[PDB]
Amino acid sequence: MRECISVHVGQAGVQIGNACWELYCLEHGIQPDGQMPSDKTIGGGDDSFNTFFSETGAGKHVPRAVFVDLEPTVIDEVRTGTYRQLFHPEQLITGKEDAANNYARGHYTIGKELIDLVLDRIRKLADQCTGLQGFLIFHSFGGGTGSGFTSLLMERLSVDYGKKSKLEFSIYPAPQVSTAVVEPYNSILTTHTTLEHSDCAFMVDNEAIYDICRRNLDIERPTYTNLNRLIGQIVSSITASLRFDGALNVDLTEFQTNLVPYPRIHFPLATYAPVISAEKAYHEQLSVAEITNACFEPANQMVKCDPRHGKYMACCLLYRGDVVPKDVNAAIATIKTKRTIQFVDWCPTGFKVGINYQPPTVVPGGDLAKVQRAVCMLSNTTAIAEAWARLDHKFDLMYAKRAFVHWYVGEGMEEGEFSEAREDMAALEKDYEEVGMDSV
Amino acid sequence: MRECISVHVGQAGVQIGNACWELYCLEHGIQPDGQMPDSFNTFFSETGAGKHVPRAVFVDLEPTVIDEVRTGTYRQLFHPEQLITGKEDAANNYARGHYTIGKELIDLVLDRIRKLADQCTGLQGFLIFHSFGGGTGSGFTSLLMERLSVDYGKKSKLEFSIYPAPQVSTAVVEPYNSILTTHTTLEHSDCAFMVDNEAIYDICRRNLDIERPTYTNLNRLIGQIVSSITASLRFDGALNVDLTEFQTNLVPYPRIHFPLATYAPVISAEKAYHEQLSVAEITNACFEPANQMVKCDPRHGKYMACCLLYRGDVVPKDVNAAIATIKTKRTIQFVDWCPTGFKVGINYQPPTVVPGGDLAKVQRAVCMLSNTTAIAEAWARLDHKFDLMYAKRAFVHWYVGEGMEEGEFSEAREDMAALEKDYEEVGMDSV
Amino acid sequence: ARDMVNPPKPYKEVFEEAQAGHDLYVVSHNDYFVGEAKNRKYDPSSFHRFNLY
Amino acid sequence: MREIVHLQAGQCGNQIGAKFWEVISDEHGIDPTGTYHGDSDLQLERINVYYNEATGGKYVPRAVLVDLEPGTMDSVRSGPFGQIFRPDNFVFGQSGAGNNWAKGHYTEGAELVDSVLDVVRKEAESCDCLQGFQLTHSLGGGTGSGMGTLLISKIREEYPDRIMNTFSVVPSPKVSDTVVEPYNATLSVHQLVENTDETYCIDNEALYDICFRTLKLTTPTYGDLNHLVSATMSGVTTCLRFPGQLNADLRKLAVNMVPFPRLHFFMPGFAPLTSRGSQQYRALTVPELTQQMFDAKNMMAACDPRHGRYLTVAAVFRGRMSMKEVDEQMLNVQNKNSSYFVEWIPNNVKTAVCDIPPRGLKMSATFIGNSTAIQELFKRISEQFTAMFRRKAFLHWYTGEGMDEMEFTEAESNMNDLVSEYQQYQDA
Amino acid sequence: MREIVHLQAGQCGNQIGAKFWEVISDEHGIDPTGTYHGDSDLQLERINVYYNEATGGKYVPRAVLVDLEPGTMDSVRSGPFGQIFRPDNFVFGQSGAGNNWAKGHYTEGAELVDSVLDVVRKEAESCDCLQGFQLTHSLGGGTGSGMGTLLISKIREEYPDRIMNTFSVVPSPKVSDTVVEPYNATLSVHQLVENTDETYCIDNEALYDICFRTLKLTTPTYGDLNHLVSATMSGVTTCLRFPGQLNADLRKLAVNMVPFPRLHFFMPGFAPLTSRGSQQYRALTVPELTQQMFDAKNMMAACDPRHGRYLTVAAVFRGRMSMKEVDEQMLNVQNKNSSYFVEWIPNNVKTAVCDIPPRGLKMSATFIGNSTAIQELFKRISEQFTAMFRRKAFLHWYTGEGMDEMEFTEAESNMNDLVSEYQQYQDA
Ligand SMILES: Nc1nc2c(ncn2[C@@H]2O[C@H](COP(=O)(O)OP(=O)(O)OP(=O)(O)O)[C@@H](O)[C@H]2O)c(=O)[nH]1
Ligand SMILES: Nc1nc2c(ncn2[C@@H]2O[C@H](COP(=O)(O)OP(=O)(O)OP(=O)(O)O)[C@@H](O)[C@H]2O)c(=O)[nH]1
Ligand SMILES: Nc1nc2c(ncn2[C@@H]2O[C@H](COP(=O)(O)OP(=O)(O)O)[C@@H](O)[C@H]2O)c(=O)[nH]1
Ligand SMILES: Nc1nc2c(ncn2[C@@H]2O[C@H](COP(=O)(O)OP(=O)(O)O)[C@@H](O)[C@H]2O)c(=O)[nH]1
Ligand SMILES: [Mg+2]
Ligand SMILES: [Mg+2]
Repeated sequence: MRECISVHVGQAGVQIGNACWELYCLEHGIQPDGQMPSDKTIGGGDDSFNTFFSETGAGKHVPRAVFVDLEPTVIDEVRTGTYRQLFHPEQLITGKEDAANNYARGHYTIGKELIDLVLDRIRKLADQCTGLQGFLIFHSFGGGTGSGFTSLLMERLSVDYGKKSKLEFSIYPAPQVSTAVVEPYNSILTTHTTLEHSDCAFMVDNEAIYDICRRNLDIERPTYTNLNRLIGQIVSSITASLRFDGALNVDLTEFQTNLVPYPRIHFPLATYAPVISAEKAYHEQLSVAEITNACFEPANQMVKCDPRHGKYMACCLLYRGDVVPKDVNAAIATIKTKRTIQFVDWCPTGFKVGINYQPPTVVPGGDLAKVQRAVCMLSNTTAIAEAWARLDHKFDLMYAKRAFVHWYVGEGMEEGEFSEAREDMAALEKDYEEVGMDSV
Repeated sequence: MRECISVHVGQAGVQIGNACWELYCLEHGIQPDGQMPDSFNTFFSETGAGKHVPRAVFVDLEPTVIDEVRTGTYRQLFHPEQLITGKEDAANNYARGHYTIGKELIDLVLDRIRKLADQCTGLQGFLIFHSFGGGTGSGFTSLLMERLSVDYGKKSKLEFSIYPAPQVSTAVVEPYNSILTTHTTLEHSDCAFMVDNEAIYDICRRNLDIERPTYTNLNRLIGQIVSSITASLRFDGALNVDLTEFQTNLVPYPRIHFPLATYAPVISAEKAYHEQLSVAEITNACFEPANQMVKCDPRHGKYMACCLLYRGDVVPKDVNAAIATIKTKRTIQFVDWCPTGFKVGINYQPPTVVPGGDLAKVQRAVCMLSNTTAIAEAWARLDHKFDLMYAKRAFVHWYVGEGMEEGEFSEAREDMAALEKDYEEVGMDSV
Repeated sequence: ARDMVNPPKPYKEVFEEAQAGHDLYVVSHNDYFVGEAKNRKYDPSSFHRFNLY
Repeated sequence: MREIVHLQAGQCGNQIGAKFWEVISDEHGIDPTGTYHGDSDLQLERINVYYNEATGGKYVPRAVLVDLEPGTMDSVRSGPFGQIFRPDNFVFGQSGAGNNWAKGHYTEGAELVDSVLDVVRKEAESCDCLQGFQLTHSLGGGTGSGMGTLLISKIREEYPDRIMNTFSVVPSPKVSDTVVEPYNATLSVHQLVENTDETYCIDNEALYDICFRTLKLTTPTYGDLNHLVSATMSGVTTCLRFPGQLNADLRKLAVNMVPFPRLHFFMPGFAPLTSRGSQQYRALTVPELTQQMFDAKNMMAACDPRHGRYLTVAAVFRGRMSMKEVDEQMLNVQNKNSSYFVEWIPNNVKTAVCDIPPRGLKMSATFIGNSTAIQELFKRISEQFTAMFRRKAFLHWYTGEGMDEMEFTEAESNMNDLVSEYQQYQDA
Repeated sequence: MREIVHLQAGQCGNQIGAKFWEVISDEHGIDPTGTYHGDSDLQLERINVYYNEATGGKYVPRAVLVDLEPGTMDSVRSGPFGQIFRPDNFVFGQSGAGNNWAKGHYTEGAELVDSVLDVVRKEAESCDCLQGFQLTHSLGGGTGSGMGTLLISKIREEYPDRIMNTFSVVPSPKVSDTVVEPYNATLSVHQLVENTDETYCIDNEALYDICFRTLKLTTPTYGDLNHLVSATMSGVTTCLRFPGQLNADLRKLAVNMVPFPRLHFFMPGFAPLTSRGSQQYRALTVPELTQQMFDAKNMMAACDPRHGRYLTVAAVFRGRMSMKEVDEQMLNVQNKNSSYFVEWIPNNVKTAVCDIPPRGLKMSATFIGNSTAIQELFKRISEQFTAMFRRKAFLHWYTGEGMDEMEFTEAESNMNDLVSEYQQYQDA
């Protein structure tokens, strides 16, 4: 039971999506080719793999993911890499062009030719499975394939399935620096259609995951493949209450009342607490009374703004490992007495724990040392309004001459979105704080 | 439980702790990989695996002195984030030090203060170490304690110095430093820093017979004083001394918080075992001007109060015999309105001696702690050295070029002259 | 020679000649590598790379 | 499936277009007979970008060699890698033409153009996913930049969004190799700016000074500068044939690059080039190579960057790197250089990091900048028409075929329409 | 970290610059191929102060040479240790300055002082954090003093708070070297007082008389003199590279030394320098350094410190040693002279220590001092300028270049400014 769909669309999330499927196959006995390695072959007693995988009778296990992107290059190394012996080769849809950052090159001109194929697979997977729980869509916010092309594939399941959950795992646009030049303009494209459907997100950027690599990790000047593993870990902690049972486990339908107060504030943080090497884990003990605070450190949270100007609204300390529940309320009552962690005045409910009994999952080929404890922190905070304050303002200083619009109007897109979405983006930033200080 | 947290600041103060944390580590059975090859919990955190880590934060702006700690033989002891290094020198300039250079390192050095002390159960002090000459030994610690007075309040801070000798020193600009690390840190400070090291040089010539000491050889003896103060925290005695207890005892008035120290049974290895080091001998060996760790004349000052602290095999009827020896004896001047005089201290555990040192395995020991009515006299002519510089306003442009106002010195000097005259007010007799 | 923007070197020889500083480089400067950690020396019994810690 | 159809024209582009195929074939393991010799795997699996495949297990290019005078095409057939091509598309004629724009578009190039474009039609109508064109020409004569507009005009009449990628060598300031050069160069600006999307503009003068100063070459012949241009040829095509971590085709390298429909001209550049003497003395990193990308000397077209603000710098990286080092050290070049980038764009740069670099060093690079400062190239050539036009100098050839002075006056404004808009947008 | 960037200037600069990089290179164990072949461990971790790395484990010095006559440049490269600088850093002029800085900086060097910042600004932004600069010159010549007053001046605009440390050789009492020296040292003070944070003065007969009596050396050329200035060269800079009980880098001296910021000239010296024949007979102790360091034989200036009073004195005692012997030996020299130490600074005496000797001696020490009677160095230069400038004896060779008459009197009053401030602070 308790299964979920993991489509990996757009280049950023399909490459982090290449990084999750190492991690699941390591936890169980599933090899890349799906055969248990001639010993520790199950008779069939357990059903631990059913959240993310499925079984074909020969002994080979089959995953549940779909790799779609119109780019031909990036899917082509999972048909020839170390993981070609894993998927189903009808899941893999390739194509002819990239995004080229044009909204109609993912929603009106090129993405309209591929839509009967991609809808006929998410319903093909779901009829084999018993009782569904949510979606795991891996899309970033930049391009016309990351952000233009998830809005086409979010707007059709939510009229197909209706009341299913949505979860996402990718990179937020940094406020200061980026790579794609039309990215100030670009994210507001997905928010016209994917705010009444989206119930989950990612809050902050890959910029600050460089700096955890500097300090807590003992590495100097990392790549992008270190980004993919650390984002890949918190995937296996949110989805750990669906095949591994503990004290307090949450299915993915409960999060649309945990974390969404009003219909337009629906996003988490992500913070793995003991992200440290061997050379510091040997020196330091890491009990529960500090890995709760290590989540609430201004450094270790993934945020490129000040947390000290933020008031935490609905945190959710999802623990995991060898933990004992007296240590938790010894640690949370420690937290709400601390004056610097300011909260929301009209919600003393606030916290929401989750306890489980499997260790942190290492993967060989990395920095990590083994720790007995780890904890995720999905936390809806206040301060991120400052980050949406500059991103639509980043649209506003090329708004005079309307630079870069010559290809949107060139290929299949109108100007009509570019004012209505901005005031709707202005409607999103005002609504954290037009309710932020009312009942005084 | 009854712990402290030590922060070693400046090149004159980190180099204290390198020989101090030699001594605390060998005083337990701890190899610097952390593994032995419950009473020690006053200073160490313990992992699940069995690793010992001290309660230390090492802070300096010259990266050389911290780097020798990291690559030496104690690399396996510290968490290598406890060692906090700068990248440009403080350069004997608190206008550079606590205004410009320390203003960006101050976030890390406080975030380690909370995280080491978030673990601990209940504290009663801090251990801070510098001289009075360097810029980061004058200004940065003022920045490193005014935020500590605000963020902690009543919980004590204790300090220990090696002042460079006021008669012969290193820097020409050093009186510009030792006034403003006495002025600005006057209001915050509890039981604090000491007197100079030229008496340590002399006691390293007569009582310690070996000629030519180095800073390594003196720091053998400086760690001997401090551990005797924290001797009762790890091991029981028939009289036990808490460390908050030193606020109320040796401080007469709250602008006078510099009670001095010395250690009497210092003996070379040849002369150690011919003679008795009796209880009556060593107390009679504290109250002469020759045996002091203090290079001022005690004949000038009537003693306000003193603190005695015996280590080892001491029977307190001898202490009562030794206390009776000094008061009725005519030369020493216990002050007129204080008939109490003494704070006693005993402890069973013997004084530990580092191998390779010049000291001796003595059966008994005493660390004589006192406040004299001559402390203003060294404070008198120190401002005269400050008077002679600042008459023609010399060297001030290497401070007032950096963010600090031109007339800030004369605020401190007359404040210190408000300390000198009002110190002499208590010294007269009262009929 | 007309061609020095594409000098005639094989991939294995290029990699082996370019990884020329064995230990001197990281000591004498911050010799960055793409995704590599820092290895302080440690005793034989004390620090294993991954054990019960 | 990000395809490119190639051509050559003029004497200047024929050589560098021929010296295109020397550089690309060494990357991909091909032998001039057409046998794959490379030992690496990745040379083959995107070979159909530039190549058809020949029956019997053999490989063959995708280009059309044409120019009006037959010495050059007969010179390359005897060349180093001459025997690679297809012999049906050499449209070479024994006849000539005297660098006159008039006859080459109305009489003498009108007989030729159907045979010219029926083989650009051949290689395209049997294609999977066509995406672009590549025509190597040069700005001066009546055959090079005359015929550059001939081989682009009838194309856009059918291809809706295909992105042409030409490469043009500009007139140098100090010297001249044609008297009638402004009188023919501005004649193609009437059509090229309407239609071209990439023109990698090249000065001949700046090509010598890189050889004099960095390379310390006293004598750069023509075997050098083609091999210097040829790097930025196959440096932009890294994310068209190879894996990489930040991939973009010629369209994404136009939606990022092109802001307004007429300011679209690219400046080449190759980073890890150094003389033989001081090569050991130099150690390269991602911080060190980013100097040679952003150096004032490593630009193949001579202009002054300190007299203009960059619109969109796009440097493609190739090799094995750290990608914080890519992004943290392509902001440090933007923070420290503040006033020389446009204030109305918040991020002025874009990287592209590949997974297999072109051969010659471990850590190669190629830097492509779209400045504003190339208006001083535009000021001199547009001046050289009008201050030579106050006497009605050379019209008695071109008016034999109907090139009236009503044309040559208004096309000069279409050069100065470009000058007025950089001044419109330098101060914005 | 605290890294320093080198410079050289003129004929004296390249000679004393090349011998210094024979000194500090062999301190670390670097052969002239540049690759570290030494056995010690304490030399590599702070070699980044003065050395970039050439790839291959070869160590390239952070240095740059300049002269206006290119023969004096290339004398260095053919020498013993000239094969280590990168050849891109050999900037130069082509025609000699002719002992005229009316030519050396106003007219001739102005095209070169524009371009030689590009090597300077690129070697000195390749550091994480910056501390200073160094340049070695003499105050009589034209090529390396007037350019030395222009190489300093452009630096102060763009590094306004970094401690430049420029080294000088001052013109002689009795045996002049050029006829025009009062037109030089009186005029190379106008752009050296105002914009240099650290300067040392060195006379050549003081360098001769130390080679006349204390050394008793028979026939030494300009070879060993270039070690003698190099002996106190890095004696200041050793506490940057190696650990010590009581460290003192540049900014610890610069705070301590200068009482008032218009007085930044200094008298260097060197302590354990013994004769070659009588080397074996002399035991070396810590007090025996001190008496040999404060007598007027080891002063490196031909203007007597016995006739004046010291302002501030430091000394660093390199090598493993005990430090009670530092203290009362510095007490000993402080009370041995009362008249020689000022009234209103009680302790006029500073110390420092390092733990590593020079490779070639057991335990060494150096000197620095700031004396009163160095105004007689300032007077004697200023006296010989009153003689020549009353009859305008040599003005017309410098006049027509662009330096008019008033610019020799403005630097003369500023020169008479400097002799004035010593006399008012002397009597106290
Ligand atoms: N973790 C990780 N992130 C990546 C990787 N490659 C790109 N990214 C992120 O992807 C962002 C690019 O914007 P996208 O939204 O992905 O653009 P896109 O939709 O893929 O557009 P196309 O590349 O044309 O398909 C960059 O800002 C990177 O942060 C990668 O390999 N790993
Ligand atoms: N016993 C002992 N005293 C020391 C040691 N190091 C320094 N001191 C004392 O400190 C004095 C000089 O220290 P400071 O003036 O603070 O110099 P610093 O520590 O480098 O401070 P900054 O220059 O500001 O960085 C010396 O005269 C010594 O008396 C040491 O290792 N042992
Ligand atoms: N790099 C290079 N440039 C050339 C070559 N041949 C001609 N040119 C350039 O072509 C310019 C003259 O314009 P041109 O191309 O001949 O016009 P065309 O007659 O129509 O081809 C001259 O300035 C030459 O620099 C060559 O083989 N290599
Ligand atoms: N220490 C030292 N000084 C030198 C040497 N050669 C020349 N000098 C000094 O250089 C001075 C002459 O100035 P010079 O450098 O020729 O001026 P320039 O012609 O402008 O470069 C003389 O006073 C010498 O003392 C040398 O080898 N060693
Ligand atoms: Mg993509
Ligand atoms: Mg210091």
